[PDB]
Amino acid sequence: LEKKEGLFRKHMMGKRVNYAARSVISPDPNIETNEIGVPPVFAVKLTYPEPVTAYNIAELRQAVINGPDKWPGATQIQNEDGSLVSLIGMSVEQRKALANQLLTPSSNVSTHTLNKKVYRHIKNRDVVLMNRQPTLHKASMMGHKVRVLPNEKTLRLHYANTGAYNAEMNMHFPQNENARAEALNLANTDSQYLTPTSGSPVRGLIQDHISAGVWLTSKDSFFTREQYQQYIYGCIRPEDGHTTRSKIVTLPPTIFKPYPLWTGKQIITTVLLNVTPPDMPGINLISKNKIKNEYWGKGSLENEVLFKDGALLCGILDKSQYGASKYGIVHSLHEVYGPEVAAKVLSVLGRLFTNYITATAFTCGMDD
Amino acid sequence: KQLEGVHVSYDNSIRDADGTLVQFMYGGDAIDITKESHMTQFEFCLDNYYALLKKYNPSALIEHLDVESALKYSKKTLKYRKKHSKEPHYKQSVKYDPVLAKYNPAKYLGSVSENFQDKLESFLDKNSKGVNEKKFRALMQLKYMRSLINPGEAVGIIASQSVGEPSTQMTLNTNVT
Amino acid sequence: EWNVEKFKKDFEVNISSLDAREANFDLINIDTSIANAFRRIMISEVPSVAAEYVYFFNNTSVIQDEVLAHRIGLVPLKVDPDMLTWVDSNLPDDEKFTDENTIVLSLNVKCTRNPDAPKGSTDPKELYNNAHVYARDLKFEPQGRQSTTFADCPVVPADPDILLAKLRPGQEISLKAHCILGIGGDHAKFSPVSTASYRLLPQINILQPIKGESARRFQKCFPPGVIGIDEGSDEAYVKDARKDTVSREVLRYEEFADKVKLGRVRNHFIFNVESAGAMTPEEIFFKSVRILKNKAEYLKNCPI
Amino acid sequence: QGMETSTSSFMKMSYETTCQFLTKAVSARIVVGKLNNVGTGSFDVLA
Amino acid sequence: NTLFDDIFQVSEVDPGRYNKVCRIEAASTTQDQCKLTLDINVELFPVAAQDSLTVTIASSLNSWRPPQAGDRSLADDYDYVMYGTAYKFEEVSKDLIAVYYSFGGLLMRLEGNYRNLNNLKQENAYLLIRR
Amino acid sequence: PHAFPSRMTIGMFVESLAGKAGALHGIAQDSTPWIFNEDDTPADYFGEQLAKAGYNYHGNEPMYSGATGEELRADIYVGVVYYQRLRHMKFQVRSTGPVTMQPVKGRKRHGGIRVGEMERDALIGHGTSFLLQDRLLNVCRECGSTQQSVPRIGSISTVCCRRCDSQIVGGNETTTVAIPFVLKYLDSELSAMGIRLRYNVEPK
Amino acid sequence: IVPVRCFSCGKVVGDKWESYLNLLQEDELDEGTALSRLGLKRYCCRRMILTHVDLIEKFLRYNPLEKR
Amino acid sequence: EKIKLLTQATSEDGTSASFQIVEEDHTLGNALRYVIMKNPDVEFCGYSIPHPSENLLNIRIQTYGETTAVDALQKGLKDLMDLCDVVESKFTEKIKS
Amino acid sequence: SILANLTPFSDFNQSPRNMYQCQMGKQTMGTPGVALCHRSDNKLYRLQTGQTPIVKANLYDDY
Amino acid sequence: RKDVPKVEHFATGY
Ligand SMILES: [Zn+2]
Ligand SMILES: [Zn+2]
Repeated sequence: LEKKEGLFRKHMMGKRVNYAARSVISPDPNIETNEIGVPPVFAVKLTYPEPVTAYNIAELRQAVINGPDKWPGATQIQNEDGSLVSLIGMSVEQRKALANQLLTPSSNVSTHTLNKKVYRHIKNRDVVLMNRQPTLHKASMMGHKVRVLPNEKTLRLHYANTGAYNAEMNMHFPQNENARAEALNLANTDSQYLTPTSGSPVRGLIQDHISAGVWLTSKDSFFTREQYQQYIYGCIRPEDGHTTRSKIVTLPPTIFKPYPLWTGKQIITTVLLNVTPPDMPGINLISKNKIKNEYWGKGSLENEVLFKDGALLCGILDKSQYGASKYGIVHSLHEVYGPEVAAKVLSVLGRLFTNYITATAFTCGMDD
Repeated sequence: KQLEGVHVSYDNSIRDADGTLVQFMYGGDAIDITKESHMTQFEFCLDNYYALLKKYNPSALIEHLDVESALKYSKKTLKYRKKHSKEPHYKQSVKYDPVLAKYNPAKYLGSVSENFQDKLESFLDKNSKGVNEKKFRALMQLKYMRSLINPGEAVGIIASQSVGEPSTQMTLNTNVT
Repeated sequence: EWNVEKFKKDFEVNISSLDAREANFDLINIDTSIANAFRRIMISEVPSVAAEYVYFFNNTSVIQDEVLAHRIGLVPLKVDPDMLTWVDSNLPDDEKFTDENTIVLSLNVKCTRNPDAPKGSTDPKELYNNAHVYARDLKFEPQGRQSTTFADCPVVPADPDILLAKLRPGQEISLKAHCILGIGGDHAKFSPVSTASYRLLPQINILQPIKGESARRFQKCFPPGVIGIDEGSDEAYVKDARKDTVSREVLRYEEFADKVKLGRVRNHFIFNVESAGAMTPEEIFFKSVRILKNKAEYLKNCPI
Repeated sequence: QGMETSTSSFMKMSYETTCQFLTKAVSARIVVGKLNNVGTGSFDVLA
Repeated sequence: NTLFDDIFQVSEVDPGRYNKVCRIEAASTTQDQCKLTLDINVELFPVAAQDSLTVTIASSLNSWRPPQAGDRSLADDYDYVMYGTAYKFEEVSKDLIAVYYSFGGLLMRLEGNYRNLNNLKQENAYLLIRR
Repeated sequence: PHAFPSRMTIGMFVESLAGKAGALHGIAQDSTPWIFNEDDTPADYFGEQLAKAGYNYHGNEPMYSGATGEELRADIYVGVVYYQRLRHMKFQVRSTGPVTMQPVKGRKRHGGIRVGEMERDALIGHGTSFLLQDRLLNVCRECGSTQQSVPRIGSISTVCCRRCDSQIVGGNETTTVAIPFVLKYLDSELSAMGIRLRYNVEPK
Repeated sequence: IVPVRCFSCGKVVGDKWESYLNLLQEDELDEGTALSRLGLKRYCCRRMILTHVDLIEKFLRYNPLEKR
Repeated sequence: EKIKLLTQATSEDGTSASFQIVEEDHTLGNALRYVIMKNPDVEFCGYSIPHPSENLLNIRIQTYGETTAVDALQKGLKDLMDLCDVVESKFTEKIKS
Repeated sequence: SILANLTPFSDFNQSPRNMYQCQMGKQTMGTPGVALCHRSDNKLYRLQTGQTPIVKANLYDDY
Repeated sequence: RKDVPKVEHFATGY
């Protein structure tokens, strides 16, 4: 009840919380933009109280067997009310023949509705909140899906979120399905592609991928059938649900004789063709990039990009086209197909430029 | 702390928990500041027309709304405005209110802001044409209806953040404060 | 229609500088995919032996126990990998080790000043006995069948002259190691190869006829054993491509910028394989290719 | 100077000068733990 | 089937900060108005200035597959074949219409007259070049 | 390489160049400010040494990728530089444990993390009401402002609120409600403060 | 504290510290020729012998088990 | 086991499928992709890695029909087996010289 | 300053970066000394190895 | 001013 350290601004307008964690951030392009890097130490630590139904009995009948030992597991059970039978001080044999019968027969009718509940380790499907102080704007806090990496202990986020978080940070893990739905549908990063300050986008690839795009989409790029197919598959990975076509589709080579060849712009075109949902026309777009034509010599019209029915035909990508800029190609793709498709496109571009830059690296030297 | 409670009502006005109104509209347009980047991007909207038509599924958006009344009111209002857009601010009367005040902008099609109508007409007055203007206007108005703030937003909180957070990097150094 | 027979007909090898320590063979008419696969298999997958699971009975030296253990682990041994067996790693420690799956080393050195020391001497050897600890101080006390098997194969460090630690009077070290088979990827200590890289054969495409003293200065830019001078017409020409490191020194000079394009052939890999004393480069290369074959066969045989 | 006329005094108390405003009384959903009235709380559900 | 054919006297070739592709200042010999601008990679098809080359635009060659045994096409009769679509039609002046083609970034600008360029239309159009 | 255009540290490049030259020739390279005039550019000075050593004049050493095994597009700028390790080596996590009944403060004390006022504002700004409730959480019926739960012999626990056998004299109107436990501390502090308000307890 | 194994490449150089010292001191040479005769070609190896502060001599004479 | 097929992205006829391999990396992936793409029957072939920390390799094969992608796999490995077998004999001979 | 002179080619960097280097050097995992056998203290942060700078500034040895 | 005084690599297998 004091000026600035009073009971209000210290225990009523803000509190310490349970089921939360804090660490430092290690960027990782190899994860989906709506996902986060959860070390296995957190996985055995953070648990979620989830009741046992008649459809997910086995999925938890083995999580109890795992226990705190191996992820995914079960820290403890919540038999009836309270009675938190712990599993840390339990043998594997003890957990066997005991946690097998989670759906016990009718014992008593005093509480005949709440069957049973089992705390379980955090799995990939879940969602957590991420906050980086100072939380200057609401965009500084979002939600992300779980990606349990059996690797070293630090948090991993995609490079796109750097523009939003302005990037160590904290993690919040709710236990109620209402909060789960709120995070996954209202607080999820994909739903927040734009900022209410001026309506401009804030999320996109930043520096390495920008340079990679500039080098790849230039007219001086050509790829054989092997390279083209490899880039497309590595960028897409349809088996992870990226595309619903259930079979990747390619494009005719831009050159047949003397031998087949493709082009980086054609790579972008087939990327869009794969990610764009079927039964839908392609994107038509006209805009300009940040590079003047004269930087490519006479007779070049590369300053202006010209999409047509979901196919790049002129110009090159840039920070303006993709990244964090208004009226860009990614911005228009958002406008047309919703935010989810734009987020998937950004993730696919991040994966592509990463794989491409490994094949031909980018470097600055004293000669420059 | 001052605006922790102000939120968008189910009605177009903005009311706190007590219900006191701050403003009947949201800036006079009721358009969500997020889903409004390409409201005036008429060329891009015209392109990918079929994609936009598929995303704003018009087959399902006819059994729960009507258009003709609001459209007629808007036509009369624009006609009168164009008739008397020359005389000064203090000599003008109010023969007809702007459409948003008259009708629920989110339930009656064609219920759009004044400047939106002016810019849409200015763009459509360019010839060069699927390309039917009678359906292009319908799609644009459907998008405008779909670009409205949901009841229950944290506007006010959003306004405070949009004023404060950008001010951190607003100015450092070099008469008026 | 590419085929195994076509590959066999086109493929050829050129061993250049085979040695008991280093190899410099060439690969011709093969794809960068297979070349890099061999490179990676040699560097990482090829099994080898190095010390780990070190047990300390006593140590008081300046060098810490962890540092000393790591230093000992980073030692090249001599026993061939194909004399030892892997460890299940999910066994009790007594059952974790047998005669044929590990070897044992002991150090147990003690240092004390020798009174007989020349006046005004700073050499640690003269000032104190056991002043320095070397690799050769490591013994290989065998167990069971190891005594019979290693009769002609005494387990000695591949480099007995390395300096494990320095001591002082009243300073003693006593430990006990346990070397096992390595897989390289687990830890660089299990690296049978110092480096197994390769370089593509440089290609020099001379366009203009380079003649006169201007040809001589062109000769100067490259390493001496690369460019040749045609005595018949005072013409510069390529004598040995392998002799050239990719220097691009000519590109600096404006006169020769248009006269030559510094290309590089794409099916001529100049392999260069150093090694530790465990195995010869030829043996490790054969191990690598057989490992790749075993990988392919296992992948084929395991059902889906 | 502006917080005075606000009806609910819990916000005034949470703001500066928690003392004077408490006397005149003789965010709130946060204080009592009541479900908020914005977003998913700006309405109710049943059935 | 073919839709356009002529021989162009390449006036000038310029790479322009490009390692592979180069601008082509093509110009038809028969017509006094047909002019062509194109960029192709000289690595797979070297081109010099003051040269005459065969240019033909085809609607097909008689889903894509690498070539097999017993395959025939206009590509076989030609030398260097590119595939792409047109994107822009312009009325330069009376009896002067320019057609813009793009081949995976490699843009082609073709200029002429209605009666000769009438066959051209916005669709996929193989471009075939022979020495 | 993208660090340099913003950072603008040409010293890193010059150190790499001179470090390669020194590591090759065996000599030690001196880096003293104001010894290289523009006519004595250190780039040229170390390039001469690298050329005489037989390496790339600009330090661009050709390299091959480690995954594909193919040559990279351009020669990589590689050299030797001096690198220092810092002591800033942090992670914290809790589920239950130490605890106004709020969790204790401190990484080393198994504490939690405070959800600040700006964090609460961000919770509101998204409109995620249940999320705010879970991040900030998870009574006398007649008086409406406690005292209960004193079973006597074998009866269940009842209420005997003095502010209010069966109801002795106290009252028998009190049922469980969900509230933060900072509220009881606030109530007691106000009771000592001598201030009470008509806390309108909602009905069943 | 001579690095036993080359950090970058992996060529063993621990044995070569004493030899380097002898070649530098007993016979009059320079560091480049000393490393050449010692048998180091790549600078990834040449580092750990050209620059290695022998902080065992200074660090060692503070023995606690011997009278000063 | 070490190799598995992804029924999520498989085709009904089996002409297109994707496989997941454990304990592999670019080393095996690039070589196997090369060998499989040597076969003219397959239409699409490529390898992918879920995440570098995980030692998992994902390979997808899309034939031109008439051949099960499973058969195209074992066809490639057998060719790979011979491909890494010809070098041994070729390398051994040069040792003799 | 002494530490400022220890920075190689300070005349080619940006002054904020020079200041960052000066502040960072005092945060290093340093070599506290050699008497660490008996220097009982709260924290030392001893780096096990270490090498002279191949590009060492002059006066690095003079100090 | 006097300039900084001057000072007065094989392929694999060579
Ligand atoms: Zn009461
Ligand atoms: Zn080395």
